[PDB]
Amino acid sequence: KERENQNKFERSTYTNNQTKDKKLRAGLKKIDEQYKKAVSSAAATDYLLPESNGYLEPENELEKTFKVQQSEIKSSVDVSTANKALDLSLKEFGPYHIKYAKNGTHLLITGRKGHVASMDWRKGQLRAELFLNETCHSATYLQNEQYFAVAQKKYTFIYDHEGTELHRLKQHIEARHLDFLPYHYLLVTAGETGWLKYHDVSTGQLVSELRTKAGPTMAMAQNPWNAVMHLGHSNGTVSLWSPSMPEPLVKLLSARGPVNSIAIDRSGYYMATTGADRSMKIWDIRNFKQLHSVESLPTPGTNVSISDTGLLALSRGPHVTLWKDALKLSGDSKPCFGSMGGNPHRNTPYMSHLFAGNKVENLGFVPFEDLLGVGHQTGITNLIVPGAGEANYDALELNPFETKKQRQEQEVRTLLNKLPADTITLDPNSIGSVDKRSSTIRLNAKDLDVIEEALSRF
Amino acid sequence: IVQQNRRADHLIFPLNKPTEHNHASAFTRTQDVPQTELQEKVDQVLQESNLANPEKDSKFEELPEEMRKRTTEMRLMRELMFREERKARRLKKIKSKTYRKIVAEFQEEKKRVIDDEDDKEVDTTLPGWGEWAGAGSKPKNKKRKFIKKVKGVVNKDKRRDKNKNLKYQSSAVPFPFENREQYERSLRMPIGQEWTSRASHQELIKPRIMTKPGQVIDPLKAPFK
Amino acid sequence: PIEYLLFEEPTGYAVFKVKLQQDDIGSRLKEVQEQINDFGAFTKLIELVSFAPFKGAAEALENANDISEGLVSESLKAILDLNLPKASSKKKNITLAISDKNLGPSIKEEFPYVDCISNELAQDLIRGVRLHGEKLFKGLQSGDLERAQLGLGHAYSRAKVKFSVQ
Amino acid sequence: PPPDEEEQLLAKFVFGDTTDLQENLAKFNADF
Amino acid sequence: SKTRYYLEQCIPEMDDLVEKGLFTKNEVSLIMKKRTDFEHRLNSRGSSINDYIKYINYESNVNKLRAKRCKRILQVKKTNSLSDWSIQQRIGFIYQRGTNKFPQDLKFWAMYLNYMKARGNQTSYKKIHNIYNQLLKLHPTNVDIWISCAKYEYEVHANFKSCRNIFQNGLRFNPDVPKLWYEYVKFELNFITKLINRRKVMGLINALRGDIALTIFDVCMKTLGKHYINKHKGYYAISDSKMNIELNKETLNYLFSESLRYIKLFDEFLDLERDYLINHVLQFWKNDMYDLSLRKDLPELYLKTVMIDITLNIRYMPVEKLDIDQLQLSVKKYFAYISKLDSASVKSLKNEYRSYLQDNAEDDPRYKILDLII
RNA sequence: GGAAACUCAAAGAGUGCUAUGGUAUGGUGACGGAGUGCGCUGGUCAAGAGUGUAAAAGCUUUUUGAACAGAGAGCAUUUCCGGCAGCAGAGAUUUCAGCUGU
Repeated sequence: KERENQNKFERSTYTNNQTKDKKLRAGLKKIDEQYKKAVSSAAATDYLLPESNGYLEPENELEKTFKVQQSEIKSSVDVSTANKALDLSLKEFGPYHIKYAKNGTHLLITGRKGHVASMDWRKGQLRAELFLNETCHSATYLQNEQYFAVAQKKYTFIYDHEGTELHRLKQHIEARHLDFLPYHYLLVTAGETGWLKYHDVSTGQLVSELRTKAGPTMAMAQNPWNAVMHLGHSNGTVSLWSPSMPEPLVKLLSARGPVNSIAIDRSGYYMATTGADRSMKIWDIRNFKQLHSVESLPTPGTNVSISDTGLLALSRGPHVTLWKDALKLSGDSKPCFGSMGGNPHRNTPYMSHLFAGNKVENLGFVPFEDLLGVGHQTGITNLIVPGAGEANYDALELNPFETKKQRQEQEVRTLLNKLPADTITLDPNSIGSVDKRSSTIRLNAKDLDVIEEALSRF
Repeated sequence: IVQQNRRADHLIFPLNKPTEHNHASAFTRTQDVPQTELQEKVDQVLQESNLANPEKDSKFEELPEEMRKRTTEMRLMRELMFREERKARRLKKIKSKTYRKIVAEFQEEKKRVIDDEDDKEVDTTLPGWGEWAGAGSKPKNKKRKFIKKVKGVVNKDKRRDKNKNLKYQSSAVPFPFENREQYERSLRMPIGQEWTSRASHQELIKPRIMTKPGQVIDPLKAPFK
Repeated sequence: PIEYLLFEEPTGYAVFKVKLQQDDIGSRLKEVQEQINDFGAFTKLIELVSFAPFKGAAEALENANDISEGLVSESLKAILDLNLPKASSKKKNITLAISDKNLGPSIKEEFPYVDCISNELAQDLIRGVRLHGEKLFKGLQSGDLERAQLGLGHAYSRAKVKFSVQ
Repeated sequence: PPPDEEEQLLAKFVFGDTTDLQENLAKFNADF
Repeated sequence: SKTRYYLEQCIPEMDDLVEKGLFTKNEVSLIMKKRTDFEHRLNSRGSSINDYIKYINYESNVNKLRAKRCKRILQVKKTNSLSDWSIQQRIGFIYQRGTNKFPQDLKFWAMYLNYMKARGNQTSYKKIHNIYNQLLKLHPTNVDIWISCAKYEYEVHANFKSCRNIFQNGLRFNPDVPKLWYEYVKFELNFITKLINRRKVMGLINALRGDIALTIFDVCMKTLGKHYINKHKGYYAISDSKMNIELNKETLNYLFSESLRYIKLFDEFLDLERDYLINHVLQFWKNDMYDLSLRKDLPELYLKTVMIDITLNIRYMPVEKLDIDQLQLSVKKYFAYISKLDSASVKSLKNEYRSYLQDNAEDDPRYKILDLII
């Protein structure tokens, strides 16, 4: 009943800053008993969890972890993971924006010149290779490998599984950043115009057009927790947006200069933003505190990414550098680059790699595996990062081994339980409650000159 | 009994207990009259010479040096005694033994959102009424006359920074609760398959009234009212 | 309440135990009428508790004639006395579902604690177990049921017509 | 708390231990 | 899914089995992933009784490892907590699930019964009674289950009334195999032998006869004859009187061969009145069998029963005092047989001489016996 | 238009498979087993009562009692065991079965 890992499974509630009703008293007592039983029994599943997370540990004081080479990892790990660590050398079209499907089964690469390829990177099956000879910028899958949206010269296009064009969106005028919201079925679009557009993929209907009013959108990320969009502008300002409010939900002053990249944890708690002022900044999202401010990077961080197990992958051109346990509150988790004299209270890099020829275009962790796919000027490279993936997925949220029938039925079922775009709030648990107006107690309709003293009476 | 049926979490509507008859066993006779020719032959022989074993209970209900020396006749009587005889022998040994023993800039946006907050101190105090406004000729004091308070979204000393979907939230607190703390403590745990275990999911979704799908529900009967 | 079910068939006798009653009032409805076609829901109604197979085609023909003219044979007496609980004869008899309204009197003549039902509910329970057959029996019989049906039909017909091979 | 050989044998069965399997694959050296 | 239900039913015993400090978390995760494999193979499609059997073997192996680790770590032989019965209860439930799914392999049913009996004091004999009841319900015609049920409830519990009820119900169901008849006469002889030996023992320390076995012998002959004449000549009686008398002769041969086996394994019960209990089968075989076993064919069987009736007192050892008492009875038997028979006269004479010579200073009294039977 | 297939995908229809938790194992020493007591089932007999009648007989009875036959389908509680040896016994070196005390 005690369960040393309950507070992961606990659930916050409302507080005022007991009752005389017998029936209501016993009803609330049954509700508290059921909540305790449910938390305990849900937290006892960690026995049933099949796999264990990966790691790499130094076992010596001369053996630092950032100086461990990718060939040495590929020798030290098994043949299946060594074959997952792919490398495509696609030289002639531009730097390749990488994208993985939400289970790690499909890869979607876009060249800057025109070359968009959707493929099953772990078999050898490509299912779309289309050369759209205008400058493409980004792409994403929608709810499947079966549809993907590409952001072209101006218009965003939507292609089916084999690459036939389904849609040319006449809105979404100049996208540079696309991201799909999978529980809400919303393709979110931002770019050189100062506008943020939410487009419902299922109905086909443009849900929202929002003026950023801050020029072109330099970075864009999605909170996986509550589906609000963090856009980074040329002010050094991140703004958190929802498709209901025509104003940003929050505006944070992250950096000086512009904001080069944003990444959010999948728990929706931490956000790493890199500015062009050579400054990485780790942010608390829920309480909006600034946790860490790594200033004076040697060159501006062009990308950040956060794995499912909380690694932090920063990329500064040729270099990729990953820190472990950097998204924590304490000042001993501030990511350093060296430990001055061997200080154990300095978060040196967990591992680093140098793409010596080129400058990396973007970063993306492969979802349920221990790999980091970085797309760069001459194609794709996966890196075996051992701490970097949820070993125990849930197979009824999203399954890496899913079949054709399972894809069909899961598509219909998630389409059926698509969440409305109005339910996107800054916290997800605020659509069962009562208003923050409409008084917290329910109402019971019962509650619904001594002369002048004489001259008074006149 | 009406109160415990109102307070019971689950009513399984075969509630009057069905009179369970003795099960159709293969260790006995389900008619108690001889049903085959073999059975009537064996019983007429066995009633010529009965074997209810009261004689074979009294024969083996008879049997220090009885403990140490009699280690052969003890095993002989152990092999000899029948079912109820051995049950009575175990009870006799049990009763005998039991009778024997007992970041500087980050402050400008924070200051601007503090100013877009905090009770919104407007003043339209009186523009010109009564007191010869405009172009010199000052009035008297106490031009306090209108300091009304349009309520801000949160007061200044009740934030934590100091230290389309109002249809997805209910209008007031519903009936059986008295405050929204109680009501949201009801809503705080999801009963879904994805968020509970399988046993907890089943306990959370079984309904209160569980009837059988094709048999008559009789009125309640109590043990002598 | 339709508590037990007696299915006669050429390989032997089967006693099933009714788990869930089907609806009495909604017995003509579309979903109730096609739940006996779906096997995944019929197995929620019917469970096999006993199957006494015959000793051969001779006892098969004897029991086919006894079932045909509505009499309880000795193998019927054996399997019913093994399977049905010793209920009372004056208060809440055990309920057996048959398909033959003139075999019922022969069953109560032998077991007075058994009331027998063959109305439309017992009829479509019986035709559910006829429709599914070999799937309900879980693998416990020798001999394919249709092959025994061919043999028993030919034997019954030649007996009824007195077919002489001289 | 010492070890035991029967305990470690059926523990290698229960926990699914291929340690002796990889030891024999590394050891057998094609000696015939 | 129901594999999820069963797998999270497995968690309190390993809660307790980690708290009692014998297993660790990393090894109990290994036994849970093996048990996950097994539960998924059990309640998915395409299932097998070998999947059930391998799960039972794995659970017994982790039970034996748990007992070994308990004795080595805690130095007790049971922790008297949940984790010493939960795993045997799991094995019993895997058996119950398997016998509900595939109730057709008597190997698995008998493994269930063997494990449930060998569980010892912790099981209940009414729990064994329940699975005997449902197994005998599903297989009423398989006769070794009736023998095993009655053998468990007589040779372990000594419950004569219930054992008689089991044998009478089995003989109600299949009154056609002679094996159940022979085991019933064996049980009745064992019961009457234990009765008279407890009488002898109560005499030595301080009416009801084998006529039960003779009456079930009589109904054994009658119903086995009836079922053989109904089994052969199966569909109809379309057969002329040659084939009818051929059939009736063959059923007499069948039934009399079974009674020959009855006396052959009847002689070794020598603690009751074995002479009376064999002589009553002799007099039950001596009468007419409606197709002239004596006055026509089966004259070899008549000679066999005459030889049995002659040696029925001479069933003795080489100490031949009974022969010196009543060999004149055997001489009068040979004279009464050779007064009528033609070649059976010479056959019975040579056979009685060869039998007495094979069965029987000591050679000088045997020289008197050789001069007698010469 | 055509051809090929241990090619790759997108979908439709039908069929097969015990496809079986009407509220999930016999048991978190909070437990199990044994025994006792209560409870329950069936038939029989006796008594009561009604109804009927000249008397009856018969029939009815959610009325009680008796012995008998049982079911595994319920409920207690400190009656014992799931402690240790010595010893013989049981089955295939492991488990199983009772006496004298802790």
